[PDB]
Amino acid sequence: QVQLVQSGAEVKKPGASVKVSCKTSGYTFTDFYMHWMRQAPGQGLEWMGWINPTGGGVNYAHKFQGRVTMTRDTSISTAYMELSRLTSDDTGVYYCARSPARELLPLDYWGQGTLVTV
Amino acid sequence: LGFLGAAGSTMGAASMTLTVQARNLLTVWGIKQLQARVLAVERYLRDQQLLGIWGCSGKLICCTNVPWNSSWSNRNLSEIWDNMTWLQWDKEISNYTQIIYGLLEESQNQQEKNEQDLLALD
Amino acid sequence: LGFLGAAGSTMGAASMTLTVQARNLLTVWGIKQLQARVLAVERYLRDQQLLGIWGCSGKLICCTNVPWNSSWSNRNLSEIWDNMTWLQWDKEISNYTQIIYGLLEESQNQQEKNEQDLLALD
Amino acid sequence: LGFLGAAGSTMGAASMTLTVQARNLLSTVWGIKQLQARVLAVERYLRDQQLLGIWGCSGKLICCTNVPWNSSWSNRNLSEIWDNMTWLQWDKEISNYTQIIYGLLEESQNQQEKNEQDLLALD
Amino acid sequence: IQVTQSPSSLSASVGDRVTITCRASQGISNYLAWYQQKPGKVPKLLIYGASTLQSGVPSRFSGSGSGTDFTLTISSLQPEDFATYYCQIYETFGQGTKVDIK
Amino acid sequence: NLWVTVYYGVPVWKDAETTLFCASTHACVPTDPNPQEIHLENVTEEFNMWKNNMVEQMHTDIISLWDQSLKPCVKLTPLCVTLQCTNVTNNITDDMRGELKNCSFNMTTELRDKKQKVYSLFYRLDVVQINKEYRLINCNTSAITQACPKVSFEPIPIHYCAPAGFAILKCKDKKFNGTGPCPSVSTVQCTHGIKPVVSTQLLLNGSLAEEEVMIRSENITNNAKNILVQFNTPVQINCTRPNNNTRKSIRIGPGQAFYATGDIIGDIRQAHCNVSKATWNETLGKVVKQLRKHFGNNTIIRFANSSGGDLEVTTHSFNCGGEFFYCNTSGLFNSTWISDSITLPCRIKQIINMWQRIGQAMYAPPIQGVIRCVSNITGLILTRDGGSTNSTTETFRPGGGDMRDNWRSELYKYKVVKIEPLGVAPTRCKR
Amino acid sequence: MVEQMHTDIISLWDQSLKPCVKLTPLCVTLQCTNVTNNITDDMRGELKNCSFNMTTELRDKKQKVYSLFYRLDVVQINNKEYRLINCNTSAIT
Ligand SMILES: *[C@@H]1O[C@H](CO)[C@@H](O[C@@H]2O[C@H](CO)[C@@H](O[C@@H]3O[C@H](CO)[C@@H](O)[C@H](O)[C@@H]3O)[C@H](O)[C@H]2NC(C)=O)[C@H](O)[C@H]1NC(C)=O
Ligand SMILES: *[C@@H]1O[C@H](CO)[C@@H](O[C@@H]2O[C@H](CO)[C@@H](O)[C@H](O)[C@H]2NC(C)=O)[C@H](O)[C@H]1NC(C)=O
Ligand SMILES: *[C@@H]1O[C@H](CO)[C@@H](O[C@@H]2O[C@H](CO)[C@@H](O)[C@H](O)[C@H]2NC(C)=O)[C@H](O)[C@H]1NC(C)=O
Ligand SMILES: *[C@@H]1O[C@H](CO)[C@@H](O[C@@H]2O[C@H](CO)[C@@H](O)[C@H](O)[C@H]2NC(C)=O)[C@H](O)[C@H]1NC(C)=O
Ligand SMILES: *[C@@H]1O[C@H](CO)[C@@H](O[C@@H]2O[C@H](CO)[C@@H](O)[C@H](O)[C@H]2NC(C)=O)[C@H](O)[C@H]1NC(C)=O
Ligand SMILES: *[C@@H]1O[C@H](CO)[C@@H](O)[C@H](O)[C@H]1NC(C)=O
Ligand SMILES: *[C@@H]1O[C@H](CO)[C@@H](O)[C@H](O)[C@H]1NC(C)=O
Ligand SMILES: *[C@@H]1O[C@H](CO)[C@@H](O)[C@H](O)[C@H]1NC(C)=O
Ligand SMILES: *[C@@H]1O[C@H](CO)[C@@H](O)[C@H](O)[C@H]1NC(C)=O
Ligand SMILES: *[C@@H]1O[C@H](CO)[C@@H](O)[C@H](O)[C@H]1NC(C)=O
Ligand SMILES: *[C@@H]1O[C@H](CO)[C@@H](O)[C@H](O)[C@H]1NC(C)=O
Ligand SMILES: *[C@@H]1O[C@H](CO)[C@@H](O)[C@H](O)[C@H]1NC(C)=O
Ligand SMILES: *[C@@H]1O[C@H](CO)[C@@H](O)[C@H](O)[C@H]1NC(C)=O
Ligand SMILES: *[C@@H]1O[C@H](CO)[C@@H](O)[C@H](O)[C@H]1NC(C)=O
Ligand SMILES: *[C@@H]1O[C@H](CO)[C@@H](O)[C@H](O)[C@H]1NC(C)=O
Ligand SMILES: *[C@@H]1O[C@H](CO)[C@@H](O)[C@H](O)[C@H]1NC(C)=O
Ligand SMILES: *[C@@H]1O[C@H](CO)[C@@H](O)[C@H](O)[C@H]1NC(C)=O
Ligand SMILES: *[C@@H]1O[C@H](CO)[C@@H](O)[C@H](O)[C@H]1NC(C)=O
Ligand SMILES: *[C@@H]1O[C@H](CO)[C@@H](O)[C@H](O)[C@H]1NC(C)=O
Ligand SMILES: *[C@@H]1O[C@H](CO)[C@@H](O)[C@H](O)[C@H]1NC(C)=O
Ligand SMILES: *[C@@H]1O[C@H](CO)[C@@H](O)[C@H](O)[C@H]1NC(C)=O
Ligand SMILES: *[C@@H]1O[C@H](CO)[C@@H](O)[C@H](O)[C@H]1NC(C)=O
Ligand SMILES: *[C@@H]1O[C@H](CO)[C@@H](O)[C@H](O)[C@H]1NC(C)=O
Ligand SMILES: *[C@@H]1O[C@H](CO)[C@@H](O)[C@H](O)[C@H]1NC(C)=O
Ligand SMILES: *[C@@H]1O[C@H](CO)[C@@H](O)[C@H](O)[C@H]1NC(C)=O
Ligand SMILES: *[C@@H]1O[C@H](CO)[C@@H](O)[C@H](O)[C@H]1NC(C)=O
Repeated sequence: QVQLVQSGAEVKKPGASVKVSCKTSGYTFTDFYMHWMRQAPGQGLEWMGWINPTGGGVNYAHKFQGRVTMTRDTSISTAYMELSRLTSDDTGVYYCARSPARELLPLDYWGQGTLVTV
Repeated sequence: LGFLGAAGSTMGAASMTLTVQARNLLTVWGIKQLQARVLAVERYLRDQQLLGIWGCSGKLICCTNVPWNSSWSNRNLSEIWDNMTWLQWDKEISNYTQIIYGLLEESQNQQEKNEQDLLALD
Repeated sequence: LGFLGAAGSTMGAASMTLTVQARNLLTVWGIKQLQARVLAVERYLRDQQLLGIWGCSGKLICCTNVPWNSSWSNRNLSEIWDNMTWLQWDKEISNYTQIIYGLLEESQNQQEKNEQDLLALD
Repeated sequence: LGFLGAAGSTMGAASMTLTVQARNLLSTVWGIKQLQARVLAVERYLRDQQLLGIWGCSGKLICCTNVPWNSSWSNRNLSEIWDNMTWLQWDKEISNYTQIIYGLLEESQNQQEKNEQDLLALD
Repeated sequence: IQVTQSPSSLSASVGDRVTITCRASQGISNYLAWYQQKPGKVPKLLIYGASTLQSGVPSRFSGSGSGTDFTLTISSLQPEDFATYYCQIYETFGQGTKVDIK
Repeated sequence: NLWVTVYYGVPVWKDAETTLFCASTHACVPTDPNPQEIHLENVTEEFNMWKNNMVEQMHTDIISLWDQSLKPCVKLTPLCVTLQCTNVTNNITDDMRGELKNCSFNMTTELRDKKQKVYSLFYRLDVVQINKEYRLINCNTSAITQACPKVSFEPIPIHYCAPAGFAILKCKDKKFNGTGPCPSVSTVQCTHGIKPVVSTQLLLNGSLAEEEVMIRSENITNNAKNILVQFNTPVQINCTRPNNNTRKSIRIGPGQAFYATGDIIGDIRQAHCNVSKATWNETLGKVVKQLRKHFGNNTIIRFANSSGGDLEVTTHSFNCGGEFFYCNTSGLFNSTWISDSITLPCRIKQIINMWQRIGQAMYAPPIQGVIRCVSNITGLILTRDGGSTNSTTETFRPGGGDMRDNWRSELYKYKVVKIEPLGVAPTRCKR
Repeated sequence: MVEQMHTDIISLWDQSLKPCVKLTPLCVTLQCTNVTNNITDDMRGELKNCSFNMTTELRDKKQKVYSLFYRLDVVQINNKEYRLINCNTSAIT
């Protein structure tokens, strides 16, 4: 079946770099783009960015530009993200979601969920 | 009724439903598929041309001047058209089919020549 | 003018340009070229058979013996045949086409048997 | 005789036996070879059939028309054409004008079908 | 693309008609999706493509609208149904809304 | 009264999908010098350049063509051996600081009982350090094949045609924004020239907008559709490989001759590209003025280099004289606009996973002597950053990768339709 | 007819050759000797008795095997070392 496993809970201190992973199984990896999402505790769910698993194309949002960087691994069918130069507001939950083709609304299915404490 | 539906029915009954049976007439996997499709097309073209050289082009049904011969069938008309199925008829006359086609073609050719001569009669 | 020369023109101005359009209906690549060509030949043969079972074989124009039920359309002759394009017409009557075809076939069948009876009268 | 029996006969004798020709117009890389050969044959036959039917001449082999015979194409009286000539020489002779013949035939058939529909328009 | 959820807070009881809307800036046609996030659990998708709904979704959940304003509505409400709901447009996720029993 | 009548050969069409065929491989049917373009009159036809299937068909055709071009060529499976490498230090500049790496290795000969000891100068991007021992990049992911030296594969015009019962409809309107009712329509027997160019971030060569720059997008404002920018006028670009390079043959078995780099003649320098700065400035000015329509007349605009990903998409990737150029376009898309010659460093590769596929890696043989490539730049592939930014400068970055979009840059004016020549109508004619 | 017949015969040749074993392994150094066992003076040095290593069913085991070749088919290297004439040119099936 379609399964989107996500990395485990991670704890850390400000100023370092944190990495998260989202592993997929059950579907053609390169067909569907992957959005990463973040929600602060008891807040809305701000959109971290999107990645294309066909050539590695990625688009971030300025709110989080120059700090984030995500890549893909087609062999194991996974998507990796990293964040550097963290600020205390960045503490919260991160998610991996799946959208068909070069489309961004339908965030069908979701990851287990990671928590980061800055 | 639908495809081949009147096959077991009476001659007269099946003689009213010709269209339903006429329209339904018409990497190696693609090769065999195209071979079969072209074969079917060529068979429909066989029949279409053979009717065309008989003056019966575009009519599912067509009368011709060639007279019947009691040798081919010593059959009363009521028997043929109200009692006896199409399959039995094709079986019975399977021997004599070629001579019928030859005479019919000759009659059509003679008819075309006569028509051409008559049209020029002025 | 040429192929699809009067497709957007008025109805009648297209009505006498039928010949061009009627005439212009006829490995990694060889199989696909064959597929396209045989699909075209099948389409042409289906159109020809559909015309033939209506008695209009060999004539681009033809005439039939079915009354025009106004439910399909109520526009009078001048509106259709001077102020309308063929694409709009096909769009307007899209649902009813099947019904029309059925009736057309049936009419031919009835007519045909009638003709045979006349040729049977001595 | 059989296939192309009257190849060199006079025009009338050959025209008398046009049916045998008409019948004979129709019948793993060798697979695609035979497939394209047969589809080309079928396409040529159907193109000729449609080229006949557009003149209203479908369903016949000896079809009459109403194009006036412009003498410019050839002035040979009927005796030579129909009693002292073969089809090959004749086809060689009108090869340069056969296209104009086709065009005139198109126009004449179009006018005739339109006039026929007009006649049927009467109540 | 400005997104204004409405109402920010809402209290509704079992088996009642409940509607929630989000105002956009300009027209986005069918381009809209709504999701749910029960507390603790991962968010799940309810509606996408404007009215279009996801597979395996009970028909009680239904959304539609036009222009700048759309509405997701539910008539029947089993106790698991209420949760935090999120309207979404482009990269302009809704703030969300709170649904509670009674 | 009125009676039905059947009209055959009637000018009616509907949208449909079917196979097309080329015109100009060893199988293309030659075109003709009569580009018959019957100007349909009083017509208006809906177009959706983002879903005309034939572009995908063309893409698929190209893929298959590439495969059939490569299959009758030497397979360098024995080449996957340990490489004893040395960084080259002969007439090497401070720009290319150890990209070429001359590597000895043992290689199989005609008699596999015997072997030999040969050399090479594989570029850095193709070699990875296994632990001084290196391996070619692809030797663990996918097999490796070589392009046959005969074919000088490059853009050759490949016209398109519809198969005898289908029509190809153009859109002569010069303001066609890609979707909607096109007002002026005309059919053609076959398409005009379409060079099958392979380029990302920069559509090299092709057809230019007739009057003004055009911005195409299935939705301009959803930050997820690769924006196409077709130029009104071309931009001259000169890419060069100035290192005098040679070629040698090595016998890899019974007749399999592998073409390997022997040594670089003379000096070594960086293979770079040049574009006229002033013309590029004017064209990007034109592009931003056009973008102001969709994003308002009071919006700041920003241009920033590519955001990351694979090598083929992070850089301008294209073909030049047989070699594969990967130019770093960060030196152009760096600007901001309020309401001389640019020089581009470029890398080279010899192992290419073209068509972003997995399992079929192609080895591009070297080409003797320096290489030059003069071309017209005709359009860009951009993407909007996003971030919402309240009301703020909207950032645009080069994109690409998906080569299909490049095909859409030339297959947007066109569409394929099927003729339904058996119509009916009422008339006063009775049988 | 002649040209297309030639092409058809060529393609028949290739198609019949295709489903058969590839014979790359004989591209090996050949230890060959003359033959003078009940020979004639006429057949002097036309046939040659060659031996060589060869593969087996299992890739580890190699077998020293011998066969007889014709001088027109074999070429000397630069003793009594020999190779198949075509081995330097193209594959063999
Ligand atoms: C865009 O079009 C231009 C203009 O045709 C292309 O330039 C062409 O580049 C190729 C190599 O890619 C050149 O081929 C070589 O040219 C000479 C011929 O004497 C010689 O070095 C070789 O035998 C080989 O044929 C070609 O000459 C050159 N054309 C011109 C007019 O300079 C360019 O490649 C195209 N862009 C792309 C991305 O393909
Ligand atoms: C690309 O532009 C660079 C920078 O202007 C050119 O570098 C000059 O090239 C000329 C010969 O064309 C040399 O004589 C100069 O010494 C170079 N000057 C520098 C590096 O400052 C380069 O030649 C151009 N390349 C082309 C047109 O292929
Ligand atoms: C690329 O090289 C060509 C020559 O190979 C240059 O073409 C010249 O361009 C100028 C304008 O910049 C014209 O006035 C000349 O007539 C052209 N000369 C020739 C010999 O063709 C072109 O300028 C170069 N591009 C850049 C950006 O330097
Ligand atoms: C692409 O080229 C640009 C322009 O030269 C490079 O940007 C410079 O990169 C160097 C080396 O990392 C830095 O020291 C400079 O600060 C950069 N300049 C700017 C304005 O950002 C860029 O690194 C090149 N990219 C790649 C992948 O080679
Ligand atoms: C795109 O531009 C960025 C700056 O916005 C470049 O960042 C440089 O990256 C290199 C490594 O590639 C670092 O060594 C430099 O320090 C960075 N420079 C600066 C000024 O931050 C980046 O190289 C460019 N990326 C591309 C072309 O892929
Ligand atoms: C089968 O034959 C019987 C008489 O034996 C007749 O009543 C019946 O209608 C026939 N059925 C068909 C389908 O012709
Ligand atoms: C009837 O058939 C017989 C047998 O073939 C034949 O002798 C006779 O001439 C035929 N009569 C007619 C009129 O065809
Ligand atoms: C036809 O011929 C048969 C032969 O036995 C006869 O019995 C029958 O009455 C005839 N039927 C008719 C004329 O319907
Ligand atoms: C048909 O031909 C066969 C073979 O000559 C003959 O024995 C048989 O009697 C014929 N059948 C009929 C029904 O005339
Ligand atoms: C197009 O419409 C105009 C009126 O707007 C008319 O005069 C003209 O004849 C039409 N053209 C065609 C080709 O039908
Ligand atoms: C078919 O019927 C539907 C429903 O009334 C209508 O929308 C459509 O236009 C009709 N099309 C025709 C008559 O061609
Ligand atoms: C050939 O010409 C001569 C002229 O008398 C004649 O014997 C013969 O029948 C002609 N026939 C054919 C078939 O050419
Ligand atoms: C007959 O054809 C000639 C050219 O061969 C032409 O000059 C002449 O006008 C034509 N006459 C007609 C059609 O009456
Ligand atoms: C036909 O014309 C030729 C001259 O071209 C003449 O010799 C011959 O007698 C004519 N025949 C007839 C029947 O008029
Ligand atoms: C070659 O020298 C460069 C520059 O110092 C160094 O980075 C690289 O590791 C060296 N490579 C080898 C194979 O010694
Ligand atoms: C690389 O090493 C080989 C070792 O023989 C040498 O011949 C060759 O010249 C070297 N290449 C360069 C560019 O120095
Ligand atoms: C060639 O093979 C030998 C063993 O036969 C090995 O020691 C040597 O390192 C190989 N050559 C290279 C350049 O690695
Ligand atoms: C092949 O080696 C490369 C070296 O970067 C590595 O990224 C990749 O995961 C390896 N693949 C496998 C299947 O081991
Ligand atoms: C394209 O232009 C037409 C005509 O103005 C317009 O209706 C349509 O909305 C435009 N499409 C886009 C995607 O902007
Ligand atoms: C570049 O533009 C010029 C403008 O005159 C044109 O003639 C030429 O064909 C174009 N070259 C290419 C390679 O597209
Ligand atoms: C996006 O494009 C599609 C397809 O034309 C259209 O349905 C939709 O309204 C467009 N939305 C825009 C331009 O906001
Ligand atoms: C040239 O580029 C500069 C970059 O700052 C820009 O301000 C200017 O507008 C451009 N040239 C023109 C004529 O606009
Ligand atoms: C990037 O643009 C800035 C102006 O924003 C300029 O000063 C700088 O030199 C540019 N950097 C390059 C071309 O590397
Ligand atoms: C490279 O050097 C060789 C030295 O003989 C010369 O033949 C060749 O022309 C040179 N190439 C160039 C582009 O100058
Ligand atoms: C067989 O291989 C051996 C080494 O195992 C080698 O010495 C010998 O030359 C080969 N056989 C022959 C006949 O030469
Ligand atoms: C291999 O060497 C032989 C020696 O006779 C020669 O005939 C042959 O042509 C060579 N191979 C090639 C490809 O030239």
